[PDB]
Amino acid sequence: CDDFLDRQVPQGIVTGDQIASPEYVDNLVISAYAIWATGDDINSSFSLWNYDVRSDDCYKGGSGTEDGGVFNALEISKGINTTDWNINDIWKRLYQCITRANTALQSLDQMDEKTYPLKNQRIAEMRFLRGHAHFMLKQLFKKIVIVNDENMEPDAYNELSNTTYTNDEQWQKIADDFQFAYDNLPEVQIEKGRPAQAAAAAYLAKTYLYKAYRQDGADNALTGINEEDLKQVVKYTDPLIMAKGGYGLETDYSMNFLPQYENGAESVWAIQYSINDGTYNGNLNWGMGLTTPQILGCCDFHKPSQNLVNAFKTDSQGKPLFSTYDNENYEVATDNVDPRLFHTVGMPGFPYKYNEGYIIQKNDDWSRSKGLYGYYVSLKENVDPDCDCLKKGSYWASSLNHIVIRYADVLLMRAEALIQLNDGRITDAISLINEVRSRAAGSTMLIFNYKEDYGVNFKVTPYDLKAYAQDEAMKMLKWERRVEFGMESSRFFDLVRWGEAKDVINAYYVTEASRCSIYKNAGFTENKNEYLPVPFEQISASNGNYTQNFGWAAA
Amino acid sequence: CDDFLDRQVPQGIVTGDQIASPEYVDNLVISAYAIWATGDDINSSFSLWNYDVRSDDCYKGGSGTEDGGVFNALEISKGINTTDWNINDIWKRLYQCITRANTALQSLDQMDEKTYPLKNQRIAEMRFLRGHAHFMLKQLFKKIVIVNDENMEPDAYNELSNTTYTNDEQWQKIADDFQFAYDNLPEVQIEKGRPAQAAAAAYLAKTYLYKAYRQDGADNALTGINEEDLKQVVKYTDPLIMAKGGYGLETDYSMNFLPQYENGAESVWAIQYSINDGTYNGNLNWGMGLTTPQILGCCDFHKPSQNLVNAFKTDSQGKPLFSTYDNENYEVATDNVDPRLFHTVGMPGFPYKYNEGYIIQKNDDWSRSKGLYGYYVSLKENVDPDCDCLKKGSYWASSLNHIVIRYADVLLMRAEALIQLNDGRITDAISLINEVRSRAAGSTMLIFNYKEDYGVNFKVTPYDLKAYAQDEAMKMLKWERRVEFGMESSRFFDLVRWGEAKDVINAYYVTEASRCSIYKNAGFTENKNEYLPVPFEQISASNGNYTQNFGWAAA
Amino acid sequence: MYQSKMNVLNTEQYGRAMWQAYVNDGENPNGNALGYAYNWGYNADGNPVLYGMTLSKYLDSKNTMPVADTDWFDEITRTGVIQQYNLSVSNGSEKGSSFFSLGYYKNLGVIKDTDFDRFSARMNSDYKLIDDILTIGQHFTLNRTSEVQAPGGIIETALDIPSAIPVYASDGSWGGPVGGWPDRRNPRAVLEYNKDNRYTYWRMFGDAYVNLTPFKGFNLRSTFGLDYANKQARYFTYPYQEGTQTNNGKSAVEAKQEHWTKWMWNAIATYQLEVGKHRGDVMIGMELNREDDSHFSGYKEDFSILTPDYMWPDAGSGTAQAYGAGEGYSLVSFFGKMNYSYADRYLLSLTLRRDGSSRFGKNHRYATFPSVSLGWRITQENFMKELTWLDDLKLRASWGQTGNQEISNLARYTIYAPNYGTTDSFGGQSYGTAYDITGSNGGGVLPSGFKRNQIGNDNIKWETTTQTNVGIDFSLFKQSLYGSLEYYYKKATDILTEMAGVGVLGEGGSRWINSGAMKNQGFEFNLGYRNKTAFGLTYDLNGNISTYRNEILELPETVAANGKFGGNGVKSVVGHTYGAQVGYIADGIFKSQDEVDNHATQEGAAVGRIRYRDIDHNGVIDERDQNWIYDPTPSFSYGLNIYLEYKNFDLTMFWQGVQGVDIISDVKKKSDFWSASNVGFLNKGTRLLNAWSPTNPNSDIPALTRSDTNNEQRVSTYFVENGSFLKLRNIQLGYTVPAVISKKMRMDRLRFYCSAQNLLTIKSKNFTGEDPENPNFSYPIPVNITFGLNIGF
Amino acid sequence: GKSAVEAKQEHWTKWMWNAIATYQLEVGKHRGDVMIGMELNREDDSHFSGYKEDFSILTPDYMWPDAGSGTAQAYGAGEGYSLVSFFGKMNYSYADRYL
Repeated sequence: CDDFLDRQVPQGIVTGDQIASPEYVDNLVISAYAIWATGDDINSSFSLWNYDVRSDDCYKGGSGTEDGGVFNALEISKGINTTDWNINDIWKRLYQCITRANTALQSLDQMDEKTYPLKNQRIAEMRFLRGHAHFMLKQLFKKIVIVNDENMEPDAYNELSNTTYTNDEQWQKIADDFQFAYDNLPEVQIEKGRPAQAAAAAYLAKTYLYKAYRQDGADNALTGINEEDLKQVVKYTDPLIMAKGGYGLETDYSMNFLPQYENGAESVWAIQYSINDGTYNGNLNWGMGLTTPQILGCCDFHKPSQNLVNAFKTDSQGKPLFSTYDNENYEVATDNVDPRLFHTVGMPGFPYKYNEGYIIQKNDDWSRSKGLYGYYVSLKENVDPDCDCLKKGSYWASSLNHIVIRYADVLLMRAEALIQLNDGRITDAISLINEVRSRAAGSTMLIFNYKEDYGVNFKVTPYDLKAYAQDEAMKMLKWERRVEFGMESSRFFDLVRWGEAKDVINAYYVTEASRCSIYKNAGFTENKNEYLPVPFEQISASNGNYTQNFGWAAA
Repeated sequence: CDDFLDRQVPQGIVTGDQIASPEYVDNLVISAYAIWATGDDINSSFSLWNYDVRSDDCYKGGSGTEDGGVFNALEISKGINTTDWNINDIWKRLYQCITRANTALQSLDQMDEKTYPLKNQRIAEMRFLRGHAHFMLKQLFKKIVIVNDENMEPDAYNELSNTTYTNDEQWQKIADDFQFAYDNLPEVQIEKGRPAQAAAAAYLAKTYLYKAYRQDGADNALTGINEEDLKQVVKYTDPLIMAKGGYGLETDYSMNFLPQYENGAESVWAIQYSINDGTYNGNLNWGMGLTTPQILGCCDFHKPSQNLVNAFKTDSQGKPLFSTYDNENYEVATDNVDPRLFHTVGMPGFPYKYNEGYIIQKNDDWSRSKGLYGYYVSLKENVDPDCDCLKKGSYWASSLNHIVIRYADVLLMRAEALIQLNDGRITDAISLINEVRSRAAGSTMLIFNYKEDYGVNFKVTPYDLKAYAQDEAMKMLKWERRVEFGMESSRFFDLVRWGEAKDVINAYYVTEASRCSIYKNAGFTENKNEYLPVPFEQISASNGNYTQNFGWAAA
Repeated sequence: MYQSKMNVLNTEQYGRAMWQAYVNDGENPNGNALGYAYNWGYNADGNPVLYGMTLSKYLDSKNTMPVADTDWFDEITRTGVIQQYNLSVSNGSEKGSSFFSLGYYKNLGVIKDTDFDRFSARMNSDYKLIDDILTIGQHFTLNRTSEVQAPGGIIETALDIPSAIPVYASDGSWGGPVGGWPDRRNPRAVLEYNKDNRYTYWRMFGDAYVNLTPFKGFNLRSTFGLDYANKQARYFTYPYQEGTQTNNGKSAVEAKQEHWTKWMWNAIATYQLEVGKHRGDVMIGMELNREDDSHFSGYKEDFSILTPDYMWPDAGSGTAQAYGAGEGYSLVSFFGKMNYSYADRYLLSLTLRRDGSSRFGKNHRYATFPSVSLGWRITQENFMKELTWLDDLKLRASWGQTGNQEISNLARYTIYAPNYGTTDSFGGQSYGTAYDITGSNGGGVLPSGFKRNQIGNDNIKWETTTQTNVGIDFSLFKQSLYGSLEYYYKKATDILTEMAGVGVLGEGGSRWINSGAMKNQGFEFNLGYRNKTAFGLTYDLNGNISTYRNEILELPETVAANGKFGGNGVKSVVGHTYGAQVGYIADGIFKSQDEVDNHATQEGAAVGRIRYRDIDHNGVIDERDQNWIYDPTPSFSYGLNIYLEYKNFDLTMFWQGVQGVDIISDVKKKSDFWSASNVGFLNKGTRLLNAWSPTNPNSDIPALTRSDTNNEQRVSTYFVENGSFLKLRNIQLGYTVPAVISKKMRMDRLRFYCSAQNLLTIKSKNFTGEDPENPNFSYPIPVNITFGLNIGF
Repeated sequence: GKSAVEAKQEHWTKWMWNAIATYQLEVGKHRGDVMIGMELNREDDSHFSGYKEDFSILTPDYMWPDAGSGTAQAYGAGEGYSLVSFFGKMNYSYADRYL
């Protein structure tokens, strides 16, 4: 009657009241990191590459326009439905990462500091993670829900809204998370996966850099550029803060994307993928599992565009061909070129990940599209086929870390805010562009003999330090961000920060139709396509508490 | 009636006719290495330390004289029975290693070289292993069976004898094995566990060095020193051969016995113990599982003697106190001392494996004997208690490699043969002793502040290069071998090479009785105790085909 | 025998469809990077026309994969074989009874390398001691079954792999795609690689009971039931390599074990009494149940010999994993039941239980369920006895409730699991807690932790289903016309729902809640006629028919938006049938540029594409234009059994129909389009050879395109069809040798017979697939044809 | 601080099959049995086990392989044999006094 129905109890789990015990507090912290490795899949990598196919840097790739049809819709800006499964998917996944952060914070809040002296550095770590996801949701969706009450009951999540806060103070609620982390993280993390104080500053800056190009109106256009926000990007990219953590540019560009050189001086914060580690096939980067070329049988996604290819072209003095670069294809024999092209784009006739034994060709053997998506391969996330770091599970994936903040980003972000604050520190932003541009011009180890073996003419020079106008200076930083961060899935994100998406991508659609047939019917609708729609099921469950983005119909 | 009794067949094994297939040839090679890690146990380590308790370097240690009573019998030279279980045990185990070598050689012999181009380097590797075991059996037992017909049928093993060959040509049959290896091994082994050509030369030399102090009579005394054999030790320790392999003395002595510095320039050939490697608890050095001090609960074997301690004492100019060293204990405050003492012997008041947090004391906590076996700990094979390399299975064991040939051995062995061939190359043997002696005098990293913290006076100098007499030169090499190879289980082996065992050990028995009560009734019987008796069961099964060593009764 | 087989393009047909798809879109059909080359031109009117077609001999440049015209479904199917044997024997004495049977089944399914079998023994017996007042009895059956099951998705793979791909590659390896050919695995090779994944399943089922009758009408009884099964299997992972379809070189084995141990115990007390006219039963009693489950498995990688003889865990040289966990629950139950019958013409019945479950907290453990039914044997009332043509007629009505606690054993709790991440995923998202916090890249155990699987709920209670029922039995024309009607209203309240979490709640935010309600009302009718005839024919018909409506009444807010039980997560299923679905309304095909420009704005709309209806009339075809387009509820279903006996022969037919059902066809995606699929160049249904074009203007099938510009993959009325059917479930013919002949071989009954199951299928002309009862990818429903016999002594 | 669990399973499955033919006869004083027959035997054994190290809660309720955070091992193997047998036996008894 009574003892009988109580005997059997849950097997192999921790229950909700137990989970808050201090003996489990560090298990929750680790688990909140883990989901950044274990929570994305081939269509939702926390790289956000599947969505940078909107950019002028690359095409979605694959078998054909139906191979992930919802991402083709994204790539050409047509036939996106708010009901689309990917849009719902990425929204859901990112809020799942948020859960693990908040659960750890919920139990960390109750810990006593006198008997757990790292209480606030652990707490900082989690709020860093929480900011990471909110940041990416903010990039993806504009109008997001701020989920930062780790003590909030399950039921209270139903009365949340993606409009509790205005757009700016939505950005600020992210900035608050990374600020606390700066105030509380230690300068150096002996366990390299944990963000150091400089990483918190870097992300803090990035958050104010995106916050400063303001959209305080009802649509998505720029409503003026705020300089209170910009002067923060300066404060939190201060070289003195970065040197306290020992960060800086690797002496050769390719090191950021090479397994032997993980956690180098440029890797400010990275997702620590791993191999031989107790898991079924490894904590590999499954999220890039689609982007290996056909040499491994599958799947030929994330292929760079001819546009990006031609962007590494340089004039006779080693500067970008600002106006003419896309009017004739890159021809190896007679064009000057930026060394970064051969660290970004594997091209026919050239070695795949610096391996003379795997030469790429316009073949069945490298590209899957019979030419539809071209014949280029994305180099940054792939690895040498012979590497220990490379295993096939359900897909081919490596243990190459995904770097969220390269220190080149910090220099170029500092450059940006200085150029935007026309205040005499422009020759200091040019100073920073030359840092990246000159490092890159000499990044020819591992491709040192390409002049004699293939004929390439490496030619990249820094800019003269003159008193540049603000408009010409922006063009020069923009161009450096094009070549520095190609195929790293923040190109389209950069364009919507600048309010230039329609102009640059709709233009890209006409210039690139000639080379990739899919852009035939492509059309970007401004004040609509700058952000994914909030997912239909999400709005519909909200009971009108969620509000859809501008440009989309009352569904 | 017939199909019925054939259906079920062996599960989970390879049968004898299958084992010879080429697809398994490299499995047999690896397996022949493996037994050197997996074939010894706590009383039979292929270190042969359990048997160097006979030496003046150390005591057996443990709970008491019964804790391995047969090794106490060995330590005091009294009450050894030919029926003793250890003597049979080590004989059996070493011939087991020989099996794996011969089985691999049996199938390697049948391989075609045009379609397996490493055929003779693999074959060389195995004959190296076979020589390794025969060498150690020869050291242990004098009158051994030569088992080097890899095509010999099982039944033919019954008609073998430990007197098929005279003593010298027994030594030569070992030398033949290491010679072929020299002729055939590659200069460099990218897989470090495989012997390189220099290692084959080193062991070849060691074999002729032991062969040259001849015992061609019926007992064990020296019958004259052969110089045809010595001029080989010279040929195969030629510096030019060792430099082709990149070997040499580590710039600090302690590196040979430290986990972070495995496979260094001095490690000419080592047993590659490993951790985290798929096995139950690891391929650890279980053979030294008894010799960890009481700080790990067990078992306090292999404790160095006060004799060896006092041997690192040095006169006011940094040279050994040849005549006076054992007439008063080493006193830290007022005695000059050799830095090698603090890499060999952990002593009360001093750090255990260079760790100020583990200070050794005359305690329950360090020694197990209530003082019977003293209070010193063997440093060379133990490791820092905090080390990743340290795990407890049934005993505490590490993954620290056991080095069979340190390159110091090669220099000191070359020194020896030069001094024995009085032929003008003596100032070259002194040149070699100064190499080891000066390296050692400067090996004070990791103990650099022992003058200020404990008061030790490091003082070691090289010998002046004069025209030394042969007799004084031998004394100087002998002394260098005392301090260089302490507790490495070839001290007693050195004494029987020199024919000096009775004189030096029987003397040690009277000098050391004062400090270790067990030597009270100890007595070494010359022309008897220089080698373990061949095991009784082995002789008795042989049908009088085996012959017992001299000095032992007709049993 | 495989019957309803799907019609799928062949190599020649594949190349014709492809040329059409290319030229429709106005691209050069010679640019297919497969082996096809086309001689084509223009007709007088200017539309494209195909003249001749050439295919290369190999699919790769290096000639490792020849070109085939493979019929992949014929290649993975076979003629199945069934066997069945059963013996049974029985003995009955004044003091007890005894039964013993042995049985065997064996069935080689029509999909190659799938089979099933069963061995069975049963022994029952009982003993009457003292004055037949102490009684002991036992029922027990023992069974060993074993099976190899069809892999997940072989029908879709067989539908998907093109004819051009050969079964065997030149070297004699399994054939596979190369070059430009799609991402599809060799379906014959899949089945063969899976042929040794056999499980062996031992189940023991039975009870023992004691019964005491201390005086007239009083009985006590106690029954202990035992239900225990265990299942072992090795699942093998062989390395594969079918063209570009590769597995690297992975080999592994997993030895899995499971145990389910359930037992039951009850005691029963019942009184009877017959007072002249009153009749009455009372019964009170108590019942205990307990299930305890366990399962575990060892996983090992890398084997030198690739056979089930070698592939044991001890013999792997690679990485290992270990799995397993337990769970269980118990139930306590107190009940009484009361029957009363007055004059054998008015009947009353009463049930009352109080039911506890370990799956709830003590604050909600038990719940109390009463039940009430009434009877009215009309005909025995004297005023009905002026009706010789109506033997009995009995009206009955009932109200009553039943608890439901069929939920996760852990439903109450907040669940954190260590989940280091040892387990196969797909595309990542293992959600493991291990992480290389150090940055070493691994090689050794990583630190790990815990992740929330589920939020608890302190106050889960019993779900209650409440039924009201009324019906009438009848018997006319002295027992020759008989049957019964049934009407019921059936409502489940406080429904126990695994309720998703709000998005921002994140990882494992789900909880079981009593939140939800759902009705089912309907009619049920049985009617049978039986009579002999005056030439030798006995005929016995008994048929049946029924219908119901189902309506979800309330639902948690997050499950309504979820779509878990309905409208695709765009509309809430509250107020519609369980499983109803929302979609776009397909309104034919744009047949003229005219008809696109006059339609609402429709992204991707052109001549030949699907016109989707502008439901909100806003002049734009967008996500708002969807409506309730699918209901899985038949208007009615029915069954009918014809039986004849003439001159020692016997004939049986059983027909079954379902009328008025919507199916959703996903084969139609593969049959009516060249690009309604994620991946280009898959095999296609044979229907699209009829696709609309200028050439061929009389068609419903959209014009062949190479890109789903119009997103005709969207859920729409295009995929709903009429899945109504009538099937001859069975027909059997039998001869039984006359008694006088068999009785002399000492056989009370000898009979041979001959039968066929699922021999025939009537369906709607508007259904476009094969089996309306299995319209997509489930294991096909074969036609069996059987011979057999009956011998009895 | 070692904690581990090993879940072990074993199966022994033996079966036997024979057929027997026997004749009897009683002739006044002679008695006699004859019997010939045939027998088949088969045993098939299997055993396997999963081993896991490192548990946070140290009770048999927690210590299942799924819940260990350390190293794992897997064990097991099979074996078997069969026998065939042909036999006859003959009994004779004269006058119930010589056998």
